Amino acid sequence: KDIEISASESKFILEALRQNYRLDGRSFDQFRDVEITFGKEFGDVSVKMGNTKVHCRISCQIAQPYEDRPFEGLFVISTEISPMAGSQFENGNITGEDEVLCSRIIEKSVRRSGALDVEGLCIVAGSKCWAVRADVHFLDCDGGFIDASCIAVMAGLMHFKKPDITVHGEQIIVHPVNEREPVPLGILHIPICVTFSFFNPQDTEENIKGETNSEISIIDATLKEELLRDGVLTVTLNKNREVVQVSKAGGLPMDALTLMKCCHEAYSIIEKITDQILQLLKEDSEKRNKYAAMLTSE
Amino acid sequence: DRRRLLGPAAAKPMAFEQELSLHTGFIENCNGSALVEARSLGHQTSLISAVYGPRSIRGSFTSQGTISIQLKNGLLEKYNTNELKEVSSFLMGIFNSVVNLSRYPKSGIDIFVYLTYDKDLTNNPSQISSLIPHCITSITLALADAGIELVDMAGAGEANGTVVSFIKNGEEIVGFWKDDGDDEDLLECLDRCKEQYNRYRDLMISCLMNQET
Amino acid sequence: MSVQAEIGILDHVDGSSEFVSQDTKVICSVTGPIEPKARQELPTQLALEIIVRPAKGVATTREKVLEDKLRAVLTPLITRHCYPRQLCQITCQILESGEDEAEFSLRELSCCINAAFLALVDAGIALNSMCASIPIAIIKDTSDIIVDPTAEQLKISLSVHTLALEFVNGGKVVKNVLLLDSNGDFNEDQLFSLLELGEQKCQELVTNIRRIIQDNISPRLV
Amino acid sequence: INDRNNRAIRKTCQWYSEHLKPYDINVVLVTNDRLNREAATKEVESNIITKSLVQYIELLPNADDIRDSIPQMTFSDFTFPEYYSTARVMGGLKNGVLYQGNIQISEYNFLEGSVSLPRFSKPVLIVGQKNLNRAFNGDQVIVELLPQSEWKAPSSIVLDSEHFDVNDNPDINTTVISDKQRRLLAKDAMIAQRSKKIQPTAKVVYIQRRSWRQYVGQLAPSSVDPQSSSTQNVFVILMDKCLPKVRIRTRRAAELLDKRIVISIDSWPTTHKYPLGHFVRDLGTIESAQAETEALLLEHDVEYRPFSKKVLECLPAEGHDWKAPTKLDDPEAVSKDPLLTKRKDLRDKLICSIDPPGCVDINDALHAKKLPNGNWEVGVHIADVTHFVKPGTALDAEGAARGTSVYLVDKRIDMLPMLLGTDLCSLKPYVDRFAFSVIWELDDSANIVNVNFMKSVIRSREAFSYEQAQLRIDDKTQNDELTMGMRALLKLSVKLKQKRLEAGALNLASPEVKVHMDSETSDPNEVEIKKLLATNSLVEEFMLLANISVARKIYDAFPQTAMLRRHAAPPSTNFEILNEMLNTRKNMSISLESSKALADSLDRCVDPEDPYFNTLVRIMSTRCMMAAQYFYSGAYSYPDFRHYGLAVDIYTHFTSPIRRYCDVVAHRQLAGAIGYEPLSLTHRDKNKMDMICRNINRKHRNAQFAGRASIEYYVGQVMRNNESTETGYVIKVFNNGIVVLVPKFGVEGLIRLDNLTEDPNSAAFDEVEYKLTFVPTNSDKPRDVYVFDKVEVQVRSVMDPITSKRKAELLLK
Amino acid sequence: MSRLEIYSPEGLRLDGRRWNELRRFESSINTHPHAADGSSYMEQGNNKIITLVKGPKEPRLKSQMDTSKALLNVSVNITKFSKFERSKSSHKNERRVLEIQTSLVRMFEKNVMLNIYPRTVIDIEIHVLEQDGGIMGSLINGITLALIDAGISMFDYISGISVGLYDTTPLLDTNSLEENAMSTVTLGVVGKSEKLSLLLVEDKIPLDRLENVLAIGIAGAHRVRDLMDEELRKHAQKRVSNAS
RNA sequence: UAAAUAAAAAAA
Ligand SMILES: [Mg+2]
Repeated sequence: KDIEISASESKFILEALRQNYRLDGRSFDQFRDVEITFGKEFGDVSVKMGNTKVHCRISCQIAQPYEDRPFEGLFVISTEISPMAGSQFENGNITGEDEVLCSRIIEKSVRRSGALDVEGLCIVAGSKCWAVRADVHFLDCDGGFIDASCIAVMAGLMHFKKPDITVHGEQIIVHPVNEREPVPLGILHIPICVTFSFFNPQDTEENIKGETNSEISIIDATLKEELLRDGVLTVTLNKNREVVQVSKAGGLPMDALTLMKCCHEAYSIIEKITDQILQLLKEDSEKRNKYAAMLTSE
Repeated sequence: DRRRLLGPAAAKPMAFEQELSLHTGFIENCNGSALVEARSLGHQTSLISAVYGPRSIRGSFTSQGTISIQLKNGLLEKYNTNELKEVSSFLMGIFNSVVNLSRYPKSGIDIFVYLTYDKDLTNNPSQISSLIPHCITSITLALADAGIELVDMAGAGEANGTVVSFIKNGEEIVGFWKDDGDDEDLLECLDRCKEQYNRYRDLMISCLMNQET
Repeated sequence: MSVQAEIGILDHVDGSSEFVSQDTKVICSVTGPIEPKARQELPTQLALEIIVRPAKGVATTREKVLEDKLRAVLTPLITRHCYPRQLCQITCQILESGEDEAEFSLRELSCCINAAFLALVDAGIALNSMCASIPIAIIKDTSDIIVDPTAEQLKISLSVHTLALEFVNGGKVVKNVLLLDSNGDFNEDQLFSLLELGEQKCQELVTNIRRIIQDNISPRLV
Repeated sequence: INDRNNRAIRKTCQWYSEHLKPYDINVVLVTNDRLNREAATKEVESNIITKSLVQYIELLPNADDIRDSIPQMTFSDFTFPEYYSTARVMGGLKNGVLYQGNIQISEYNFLEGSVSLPRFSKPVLIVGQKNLNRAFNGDQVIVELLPQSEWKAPSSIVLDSEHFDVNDNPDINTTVISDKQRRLLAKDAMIAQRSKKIQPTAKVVYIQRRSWRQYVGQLAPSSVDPQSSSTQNVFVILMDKCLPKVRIRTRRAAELLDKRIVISIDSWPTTHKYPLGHFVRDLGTIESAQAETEALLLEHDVEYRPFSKKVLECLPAEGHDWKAPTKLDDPEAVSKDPLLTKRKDLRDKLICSIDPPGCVDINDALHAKKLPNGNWEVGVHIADVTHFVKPGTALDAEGAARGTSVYLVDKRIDMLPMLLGTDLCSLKPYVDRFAFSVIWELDDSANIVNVNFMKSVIRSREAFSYEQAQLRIDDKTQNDELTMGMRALLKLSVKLKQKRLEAGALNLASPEVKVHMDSETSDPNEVEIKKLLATNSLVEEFMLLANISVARKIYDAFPQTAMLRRHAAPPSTNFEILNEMLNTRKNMSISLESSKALADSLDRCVDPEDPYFNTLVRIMSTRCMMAAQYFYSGAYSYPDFRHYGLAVDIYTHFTSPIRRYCDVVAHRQLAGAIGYEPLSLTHRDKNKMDMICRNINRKHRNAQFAGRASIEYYVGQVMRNNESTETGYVIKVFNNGIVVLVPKFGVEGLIRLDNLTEDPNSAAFDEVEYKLTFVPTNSDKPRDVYVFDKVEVQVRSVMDPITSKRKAELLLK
Repeated sequence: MSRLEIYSPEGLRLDGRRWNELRRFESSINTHPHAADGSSYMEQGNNKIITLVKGPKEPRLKSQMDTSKALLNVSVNITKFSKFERSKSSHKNERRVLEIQTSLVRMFEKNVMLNIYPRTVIDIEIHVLEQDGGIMGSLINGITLALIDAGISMFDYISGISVGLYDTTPLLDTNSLEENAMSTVTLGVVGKSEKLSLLLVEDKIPLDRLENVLAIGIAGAHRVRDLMDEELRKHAQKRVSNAS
């Protein structure tokens, strides 16, 4: 299945980008506002960017660690696409170019980066370990899937609580949420993912050698803008003033200076997003109990 | 596994006079079928062969037929999948001489052989080689029952791990399988398997006559 | 029977909905009629691609059964002969179980049926009639028939039931019983008392459903 | 490979020698290996100057001044014995061969441990790495006695993991040792060789059960590379002194390097000198005040989470609006709660509560009257907790588990939701409260004629701090009926305390220090001392009276399952060390013949020159005493119900139900005894009772420990912050340190030898004379210190050369 | 059991190299004439890579055919004996490998116009015989050489490089030990330009470092590019001499 | 959910 786009659309949107205009009425460095909604259960988070809707669910179960890593727990991230986000996606297509890329971006941003403290997922060394699972559900698509997913996974992990455990060797009674409160998963850092789309002016005249048409670069492109881009760039940054990961495969060849500018622009966005994410975690944490102060011991 | 139900992955499996019975045409799902049961001493083998074809292949320009054979483990998981493929390759090297391929252009014949059971008794203070002549017997029956033209009746025998398949009344050879055993058994195995062939042949011919009648 | 639903929430799909009963929340999407794969093609009728996604983990054989039962309900509902050699993708993403998924799949199935129907309505696909599904259960001591049981009620149940009926004539005439999935063991008197009280609350639901459909859709029309 | 490497070094010397020939600079190879020396002596290839370490030192011009530092004097490295076979175990058990004991590690030597055994009067010692055989303090262990050739007296050296075998580094062969350790080892061995009073020693062959929980510690900076992000094998020093250090492998060595972390032991195999564990979590920085507290509560296994939502439903629907009924015979009230009919109305009485100044959880109130027959009426009222806390509820279940309230310096940890503790059960002033009241009828000589118990509603006339009550009694201006009763209480208090001491009551002492705020509620000003007023005797004596009357009543009603509290007599062995020194030094002794002789001789342990000495000995006697223990009456026979310390035949805890669980049970048993309600079958089942006592003895102990360690922590920071100078008394003398106890805070510390002198190697230790002789730092004169010596002490930040850590250690002024 | 460091105060690394040394580079063109239209055997350090370019040729399935451009396919076979410790399982389906394959495709889709071979297919088969750090950079160089040998038109060279960072200063061309010790950056450089086809960072990297690290890599990649031109031209001179 | 000779007493 190949989507059909009119030649008229391809000429219109491209010309509009040369006039610094876009369909959804945004800027080039602007990122669509992200809305984060938490469900009743911990680990249930819904991320919304304009029309883009993604849902993440964090779950865990008692499991045994690998032989190679007796002190580390298990952690996996699932991002299987479905025709619900659009008929362009094949059901279970986990080997397609865009799918594998997205899967690899998230993995290198959360798993590989060590955003989650897997060492704190161990109950008894080389015997029993917690197995945290992050399931991302792509409900609908209006672009920015990678950005939506990173926010969804991280917000979920920071939301998530795991039943309190008392361990005495090989026997462990997992206290229920009724008996005692659940324990929040450890976090080392908060990675945020930014997606950049590159374009070509296709214009006859440039006013100056000194100042030139250069390259088109926008942030968080919509579905219509994502099909017309000539280049893809994803940079992951945090509030710790460091680059988590950056993935550029082919596309429109760009200077090292341009990448840095995108990287510096993304840093201002990930700062606002991280603080906002923490805020909505703070508002939901205080939200849960109508009578919590009456509840307290210490 | 999201395809089947494998259960808990943290668990572990359990750790601890020649006689023939031939029946064909008992499966209505395919074009030809066969049941072969053999009991010798403490060792017995029961396998089922299913034949589907000849069915037309769209766009096929082959001037002859195409045979595909696959062995399966019905119950006991003993034989390796790698070894099953090897026998399958051996079996196809046999029936490509037996089956009149010129009769089925642009067509293909799929052959499924289910090794539902084999029972082995070993005393304490190869293996699949013994099943091979029974697989050949089953397929040759299932093909003849299906209506597939065979140039000759294919049969074989197992002598000290040396399997050799015969046609044209033992005058020629359509397959040879030798594993381990002992040397200088060339002349002996050729004579012992030739007797097993002739024995398996007459019972195979009689089988068709019986059921066909 | 205080359910709540929304229609047309997804942008890149021909039709969508979000059905919620108690905890149980299911979002559904429908694209069709569209070009089918060769292996899906039906010479005369419409081909249905039905997908069910669980609230936790990946789709297993459990959801494969949810897809099968949901197929038995949606198939006779759709006027399939209107779309020969064509495809209709129907995807259900269960967002919240509302029940112990390790033991039951009752409420998730009923919510998927109601959501799928609503998504088909939104998509504008030819339907022969209307449809509604409710989960029912029976208590261990009291043996009472509880319509729309909670998760806590299911734990202490002796039998669990999924009932989906086909309605015509302004939601007053039961054309047929699309699906009845009873797991457990039964007594005849309880069954018909269940069907009598069940029909009443179902009829009340349709009336409520009609109200919701008109209230949301009328502002769009002229 | 060893010969190649030696040849490599030799090649380097050969190269350097040839390379530096034009500059007339030779090279000297300092090696103790006989292979390199022989290869150079033969002079086969090139000329290389090879000297051994000792041989090289003897070529320095100043041989004398640096000689003394230098030491003078199929192979398998030592290893721990394998755990005994089960067949061997069951064969030994049947033949009488083996016994198992709970190993308590000594508090200043982590390599000395003891195990109590019935056969033996003193604790059987277990000494050294090998004989300890990988045990941890707490572990259930099986021991075997060693031959008498191996028996030892209590060690005369102090030790921890941080300061033993400090060379070794964990990983996931040849071994060497340090000169002080060597010499220290020689001195210790010599001490062992000559000492009289050796004691039974054993060795660990198996462990019945293990005390590995999650623990708290901080990394050894000396095992960590602070600037490397690689994963690292490293050493964790645990917060408990007794525990051996632990080897863990961690990706975050450098990040965790100034964190107070939590770890868990995974194994301790024969072929590893240290246990292996693994990182669990990071509580935050080592200076963090908050994390130390969370750390403290983990080390003590104390719950402090918000009470389970489940618990809340048990709490009354109307929360803070809850009100004692106006009319006890009110019909709506009587339907909502039928037990009310049996409740007495004691409000007309003049009840007051005497509690500590920041006391919000008030357990009890008292009242007085003069009866027309000349006798006095004295009554005691206690929070009616079991009216609100019902058996089998989630609230009872959380309280039973918690077992006790835990009081930290900056925190109070509640057993019960504070709606109960600080509002509805608290005997608040001016508000009608339910209560359990025992009222006596006694004469002017404070002799009990009769005693009664009941469930009642009372109104608190006034809630006092202790001082206000004393002033109102003293002033002589106020002679109202209430004050006249208060003086009557004090007069009878003197009589009761007199008779009790004559009966053989103990008078131990440990008046710990207190802390005060500035105008700000969290800004601290001063450290002071709480003074015992005559009213304090006044509350304690009537609490004692309440508890004794209650124990007799409930043991009467339930002879098999009564909730009681006993206290064993100390063995003479408990007082062996303390008694001998006093007798030797001053020829003055304390008598173990009875508790009265114990109390009287203790009273007479007086130094006229210094008042404090008597308190020093009193606090040191307290340490010796065996643990008092809750028990159910059916577990022992009557003579074993004995409370030694209190010199009464039967005792229990009744007076504090809100803050202890024992009381809750006693309360139910008393309500059972008086026919107010039937006793829950839970407290009539010996097996459930036995499990309850086990738990609450454990929760009681843990709470005492946590209490003390919070005080020690804050006091430790506070003295340093002040720069203040405070006196200390010497209660222990080892070969390499002393232990001082402080009167103001009453907290012991260890001053280590190399924190007492710039030169340890010249120190004299005498084990008969209990004497340490040394040359102080910042001074030149030899100093003698003995046990019982008044000294002066202070705290400052020392950095250890061996341990790269810079903690704030206790020093001698 | 042993322990090791990264960069000594003497400016020496674990293997003996200093902070700015490229490993031994050997390059080889037309190694498999009877197996592919273009072929290259790469030896960059202990890394050993066979690269085969088969095409442009007829697609095996008409379903997969583009009438505007050629279809470019890349399959990387990391053999089970590439490392010191033989891997039990195959690495073919591994998500890490799928990302690598995808990454390489994205890179060269913009580097070959791929508009002059319509209705054809270019299949690139790669066999990694031995691995020792910077395998991604070596994969890039192997494809570029093999493609040129096949006479397939492209706009410019694409050179791949490996970067190692310790403290203040990164180390050029990292091996497995260094890769294990510290985070690395893999750079795809087009021709002699400053434009990157591939920027790959999988581990944590201080933000201050990258600008300087990039500068070192680009300079080193230029040297690598110069060597490649020398490697092919030198071979041509050698081949001509052999002919003579 | 096992099990000790592991700090007396009072109020917190
Ligand atoms: Mg009080």
